[PDB]
Amino acid sequence: VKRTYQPNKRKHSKVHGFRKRMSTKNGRKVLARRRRKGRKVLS
Amino acid sequence: EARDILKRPVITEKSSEAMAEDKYTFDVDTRVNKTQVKMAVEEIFNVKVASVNIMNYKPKKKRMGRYQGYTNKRRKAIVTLKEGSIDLF
Amino acid sequence: AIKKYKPITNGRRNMTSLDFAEITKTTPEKSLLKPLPKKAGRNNQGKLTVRHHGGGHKRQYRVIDFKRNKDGINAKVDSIQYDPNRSANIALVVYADGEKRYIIAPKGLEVGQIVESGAEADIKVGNALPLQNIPVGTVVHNIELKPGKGGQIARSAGASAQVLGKEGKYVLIRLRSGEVRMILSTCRATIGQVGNLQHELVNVGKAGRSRWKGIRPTVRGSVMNPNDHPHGGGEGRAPIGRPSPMSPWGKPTLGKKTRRGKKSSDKLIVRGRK
RNA sequence: UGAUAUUGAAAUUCGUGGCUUUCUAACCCGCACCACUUAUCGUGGUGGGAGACAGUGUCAGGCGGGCAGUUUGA
RNA sequence: GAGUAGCGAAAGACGGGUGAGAAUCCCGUCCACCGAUUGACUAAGGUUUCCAGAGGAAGGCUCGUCCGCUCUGGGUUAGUCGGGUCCUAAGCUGAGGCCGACAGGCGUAGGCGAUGGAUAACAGGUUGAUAUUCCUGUACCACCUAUAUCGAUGGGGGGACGCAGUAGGAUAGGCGAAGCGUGCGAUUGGAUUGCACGUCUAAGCAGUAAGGCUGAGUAUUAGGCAAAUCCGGUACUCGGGCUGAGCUGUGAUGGGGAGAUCGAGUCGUUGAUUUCACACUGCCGAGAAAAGCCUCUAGAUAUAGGUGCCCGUACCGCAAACCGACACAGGUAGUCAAGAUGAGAAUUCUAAGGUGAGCGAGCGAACUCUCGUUAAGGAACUCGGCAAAAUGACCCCGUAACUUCGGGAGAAGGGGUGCUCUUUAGGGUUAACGCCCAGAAGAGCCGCAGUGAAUAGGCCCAAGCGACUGUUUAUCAAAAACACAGGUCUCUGCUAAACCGUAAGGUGAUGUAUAGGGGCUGACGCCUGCCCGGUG
Repeated sequence: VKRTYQPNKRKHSKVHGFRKRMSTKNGRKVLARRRRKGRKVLS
Repeated sequence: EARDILKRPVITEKSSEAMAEDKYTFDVDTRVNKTQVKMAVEEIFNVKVASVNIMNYKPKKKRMGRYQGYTNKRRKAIVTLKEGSIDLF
Repeated sequence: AIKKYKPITNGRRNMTSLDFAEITKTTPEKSLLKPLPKKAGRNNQGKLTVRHHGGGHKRQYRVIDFKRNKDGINAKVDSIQYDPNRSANIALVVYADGEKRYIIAPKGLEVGQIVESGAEADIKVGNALPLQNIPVGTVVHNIELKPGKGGQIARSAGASAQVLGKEGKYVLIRLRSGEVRMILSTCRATIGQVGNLQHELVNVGKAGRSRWKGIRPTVRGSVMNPNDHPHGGGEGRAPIGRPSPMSPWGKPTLGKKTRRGKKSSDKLIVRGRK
């Protein structure tokens, strides 16, 4: 059976990722939130 | 510069077989070209270079008590000589 | 005329088709083509705003001359051609300068004969000229609506209108739908009827031949659920259990008029007919 | 669908008020040409078309399972 | 619960060796299994699993001396391969701009963006681990220096394109040879051209090459935002260019070989799903863009040595390295693909190559599963012929109603099919012999049986429904439900109705009443009666 999640390096970085996040006002809110929690990776 | 370009020579089985010919191996700075590695080997050793091949190597996993950690990333360059020899000893 | 097929297959049982005997060449003039990528009923936002549009055959746009501008310079018809984007055929007319451009082909122009534009031409098929210079009782086509803009009325296969009267600066005319209306006298028109009069008697024949044209299937509202259509719901088959039939957005859709009041053309139209 | 603001002009008409006409200066044109300009955006100029209408704000009446919140005894 | 269930599709055996310990590790022989794949490549994805030494705690459904596991040392080399320093599509962004309580939405010039266009390298050797990258040999491309031309930021040409169909030219590959090389020659009754293998080598250069396309000159000028000798028109005379697979040379005097430092590389025939090539013919559904490239003018002033950057390159890749929590009977684009048999890429057996399945040894109870056979009967079984059985290929003779004249039709129903020997008509290629491909008639021989195995429709009669191909409840429903071609009503005159959105902007549509949106009906045939009081 085909499963969800067929991985894809370039799709992964265009939908989730630093520049995509820093493009929207709500994406910068995600990254602010993860910084005050102290996550080791932000995106 | 020209001593920032070159870091240290490599001494293994595959490199001692290469200087049976006139091929010498160094570990260089990770941010330089072929054409800088070529113009730095004559300024230091005073030889005449015929070619330079470069390789980028990626960081390797390495544990000490099953830990995290990666080695440095490396850039090693094989230079061919037309005139002379490098006695790196 | 209309090529009729033998019933070799159930698909081609009652299926007809044009014979294409008027089309003189079978390849466009390369310097007059644009791309035409499909926009299949989807707008800015990317949402389907018009139903039943989809993926057909690929097409290139040909640049048609709807405002006939080159006046007092003759043009010889070089070729009649096929256009995928409209229901009429098109003609390639070469000017006396060496300037080629397409024209909508009228019902009775053959390859070779000449045409011309401007307010000093002959009243014969293929010519264009303002509406103050057309004698009452002529059938025209490709009728402008604002001067300089280009023709907009009577551009389908077999379409025409005829001039009726004259006011001070306007002109009476009856359209293909029987509505009577006055148009400004400075707006041009072409003499004749649009060709391809047998385009309507074609019997498509297959479901898959309407998928080649870009039409996608229609689900009747009766066989939907109540969250989809006002006509949805019910035991088995149901009648339209409402005073009037409704559209998929809940407006009345049989007899109820939708033209909006306070329009600037409320003066210009005389006799109405849909 | 009305009143009213943006909103002006001259006349005819029957009772200083209304009605209807006509005019154009306001407003409008997904309209032609010319600049910015490499530009099917925009802004400005020029001809044309329409014009005190339309569009827009406030107030008012109709319609309104298209869409909401709910009630539907012991 | 309990020393219980299970231990995940499939064949192993023995000998020798290593070790404290061997069904399980390494070497050998034989046997088996896949082979349009259990073989060879390569995208994606994964990230060191790759290689060599060493180890046996845990992981491995058993064991382990072994490992994709642990330990410490290594391994990826490019002017030409693929990507950037080149082009653009859908989309994504967008100076100024337009819109909006805020936040922001939209959009112009202009940019980003391959799954497409452009673009200069080949053969052989070599490592434990890389190679069109290193080495040997022979090349080609851009630039730089020594020894009129350049030319648009602009114009034109080009680039530049669908689907189907058949015929042809080649070549790769296969096959056969008393063509010639090499290397054997039998201890089971026989035989001795008798048995096995081999039978060639690029890019580049410079030659000629089936086929495919198609008038060429001169003058002229109201067009291509200015210009033009270029293009597009017009009038005149007169009726060889530019592309293209292959082949030959010569490379290179070398390189590789069946093999014993030496060593052959001929002839015939079958031939593509590759190439000439979307060429040619036909059809209607009418089949990207941009740069490189070639010209035009606004304008402007032939050998000798060198130089050539960045990123990827290991290994798995129908799999124990990827997605499925697992060393999981599932899923995972593309290229290559031999012999016998055949229409075949089907079937059965084999090649090149790979593999023997990470628990076993016994015994041969019930009962469960998967498979084979069955007296006499032959649907009596059962809700129901469910399941099983039977049919099955090629050839020939034959074939009903009904029909929309196409069908029904492989209707039904019958007969043939192995091998040997005679004689007999031709058709591919060649000067012949040859070498392939097919037929007809006769006379025999064997068996229970001759598509002797494997793979390959059961038929008929009548009734309801839906015309038909098609679509659907991923994971209890595939249908009489949905589509549909056709029919009908209605709304809509263009800044159209309709629809998305606060608007701006859009779809409709670069369309214009033979057009578009919505409601119902549902091929085709013959038809569709009455009622406008109530509601719209």
